[PDB]
Amino acid sequence: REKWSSKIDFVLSVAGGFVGLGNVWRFPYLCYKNGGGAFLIPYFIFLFGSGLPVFFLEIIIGQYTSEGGITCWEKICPLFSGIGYASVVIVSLLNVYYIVILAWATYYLFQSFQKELPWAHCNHSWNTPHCMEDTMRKNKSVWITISSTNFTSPVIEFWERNVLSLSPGIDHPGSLKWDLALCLLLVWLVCFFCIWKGVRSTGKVVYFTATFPFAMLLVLLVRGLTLPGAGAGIKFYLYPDITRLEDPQVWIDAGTQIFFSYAICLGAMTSLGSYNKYKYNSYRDCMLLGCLNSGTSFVSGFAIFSILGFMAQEQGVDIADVAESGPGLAFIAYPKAVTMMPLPTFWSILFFIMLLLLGLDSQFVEVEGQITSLVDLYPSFLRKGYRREIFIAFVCSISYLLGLTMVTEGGMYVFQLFDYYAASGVCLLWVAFFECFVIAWIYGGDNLYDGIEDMIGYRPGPWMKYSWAVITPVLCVGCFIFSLVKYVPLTYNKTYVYPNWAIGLGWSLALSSMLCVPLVIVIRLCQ
Ligand SMILES: CC(C)CCC[C@@H](C)[C@H]1CC[C@H]2[C@@H]3CC=C4C[C@@H](OC(=O)CCC(=O)O)CC[C@]4(C)[C@H]3CC[C@]12C
Ligand SMILES: CC(C)CCC[C@@H](C)[C@H]1CC[C@H]2[C@@H]3CC=C4C[C@@H](OC(=O)CCC(=O)O)CC[C@]4(C)[C@H]3CC[C@]12C
Ligand SMILES: CC(C)CCC[C@@H](C)[C@H]1CC[C@H]2[C@@H]3CC=C4C[C@@H](OC(=O)CCC(=O)O)CC[C@]4(C)[C@H]3CC[C@]12C
Ligand SMILES: *[C@@H]1O[C@H](CO)[C@@H](O)[C@H](O)[C@H]1NC(C)=O
Ligand SMILES: *[C@@H]1O[C@H](CO)[C@@H](O)[C@H](O)[C@H]1NC(C)=O
Ligand SMILES: *[C@@H]1O[C@H](CO)[C@@H](O)[C@H](O)[C@H]1NC(C)=O
Ligand SMILES: N=C(N)NCCS(=O)(=O)O
Ligand SMILES: [Cl-]
Ligand code: NA
Ligand code: NA
Repeated sequence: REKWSSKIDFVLSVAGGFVGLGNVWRFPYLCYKNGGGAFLIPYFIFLFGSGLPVFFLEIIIGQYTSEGGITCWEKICPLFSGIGYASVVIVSLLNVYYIVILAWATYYLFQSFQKELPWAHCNHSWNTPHCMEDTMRKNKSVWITISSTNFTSPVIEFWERNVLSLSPGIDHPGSLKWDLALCLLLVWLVCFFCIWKGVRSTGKVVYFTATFPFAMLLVLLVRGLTLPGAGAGIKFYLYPDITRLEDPQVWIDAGTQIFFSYAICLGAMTSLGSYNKYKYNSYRDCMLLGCLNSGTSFVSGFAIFSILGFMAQEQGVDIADVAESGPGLAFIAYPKAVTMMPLPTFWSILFFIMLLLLGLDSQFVEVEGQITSLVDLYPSFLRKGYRREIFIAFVCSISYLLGLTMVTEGGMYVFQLFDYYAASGVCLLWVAFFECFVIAWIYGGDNLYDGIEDMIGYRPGPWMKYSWAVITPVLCVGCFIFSLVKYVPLTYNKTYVYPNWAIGLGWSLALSSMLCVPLVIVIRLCQ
């Protein structure tokens, strides 16, 4: 019922909504898991094919219908309202597992206040006799003679035991960790208190909050590019291997990284664009913001892969045999980088503060989008007041209780299963394909273009029309069929095999989001 007070608020909110952990943490290890470069080819293809057109489509639908995640599809096609519900389920699961990264970040922040960084060396109560210094790991006298593969690094050991304490498998949950639960509770309390008061933006602090992360990223890039072995990392990151293009995995994990980074199919963008003025030019902004996001991801990829190549040269092993083919890549690369900056504790605190800022503002945007998408369903009941406040309290408490399962001794396997099935992969393809299909073949590209021209002042080019019509559905169907034809089970890191019931649980997680689309159709057609 309210609009933006000024047009800078919309730009700042959208800039803080889709820039964060998906550009600095998830993109690097997805690039690292595959060859690199062979991941970039489908990335840019998917970018210019679907990433920008669907984002602009969501913004235009929000601006043209003046509604949220679910109700927007009611003014387009009532039969396909299940896309909103699927988006809400996806964003709920994402909210559940996405704050554990912030919990690890605040655990590192609290551990950073010591005079000496704990992960710099290994002289501790949780170190194997196999540990050796990263500087001393590559030595022709003591390491290359024997036990080359048995050795491990202090950073990896810290991440595996002190923070994670890995159990032998998912079948052995172990005991609960109380400090991580406390950190999770603290982050959830901060998130709840920032919505109690409805604090949004500032007067003379936004130009600090939105510019400090970029300055920190610039310092990180300058540090990384000046380290030995950065050229090998850049070559690994850029030059593609044509053989890997025949594996469905790279094609399916390159087209979903973009859908994750641009916050597509979550219901957040169709609500962010709702408060805009009717006669406002959003094309230029959608283009500039997409350019900013993709450039940030590409530059951060340079920054992380430089130090990755440096570490691989330092340990004297293969590029693919360092760090982790999983969610722990950032928490191994970045701390190793800040270990060598002057005054390491200060830069460590600054880096974890900016990481928390990037994660939190996104968390705020996604929680706000979920709450809006919910309250447009029931305005009278979820009227502003105490009811809406206890609603947020209940949602936060339930999400904390569910996320407790990832802080046990076997929570890492649950976390990897969630990352791979919950709010990524095939469900994103499902919802994106249905969105593009319903908007291009049921509603009409020309019919939309008339609305844009009425709202923007001129007729746009036919690029997005032909994108929505053919380019995105073809890719979405091809990737899905190609993955089904050649099936490969998920493996955590590289040497681990999941039990069959765990894979069944993951497929149930994905199908919980998928089946919203056909069940709503059969329910509506029943009566
Ligand atoms: C799957 C979980 C872990 C995450 C997502 C939960 C919510 C997005 C879902 C769960 C149950 C759903 C509710 C199940 C039943 C109904 C009744 C339904 O009412 C009717 O069928 C009557 C007509 C109408 O009220 O529109 C309205 C939607 C609603 C509130 C649903 C709204 C969306 C809810 C809360
Ligand atoms: C992924 C899970 C573990 C965390 C997030 C779950 C929530 C997004 C879901 C779980 C159950 C849902 C609730 C289930 C039932 C209802 C009743 C219904 O509200 C009413 O219509 C109230 C009765 C009326 O006055 O009509 C729809 C909203 C609500 C509160 C739902 C809101 C969304 C909730 C809290
Ligand atoms: C871990 C998983 C397997 C738990 C179970 C998940 C499903 C059983 C839930 C999750 C979301 C639910 C859906 C959320 C929203 C709706 C819309 C609701 O339709 C309406 O509110 C309007 C219908 C009409 O107006 O005709 C019908 C129930 C349905 C499909 C729900 C059916 C049950 C679903 C698929
Ligand atoms: C660190 O290593 C020394 C050996 O020089 C050992 O005596 C000491 O107990 C270690 N510190 C621990 C295990 O906390
Ligand atoms: C390699 O090991 C030998 C003996 O253990 C030691 O003298 C030498 O200093 C080590 N190399 C480096 C670079 O420290
Ligand atoms: C080291 O790893 C190898 C296999 O990679 C294993 O056979 C061996 O037992 C391990 N330990 C030692 C001391 O070699
Ligand atoms: N939208 C999702 N799924 N995650 C946030 C995107 S980012 O801010 O981490 O780039
Ligand atoms: Cl990205
Ligand atoms: Na952000
Ligand atoms: Na992003």
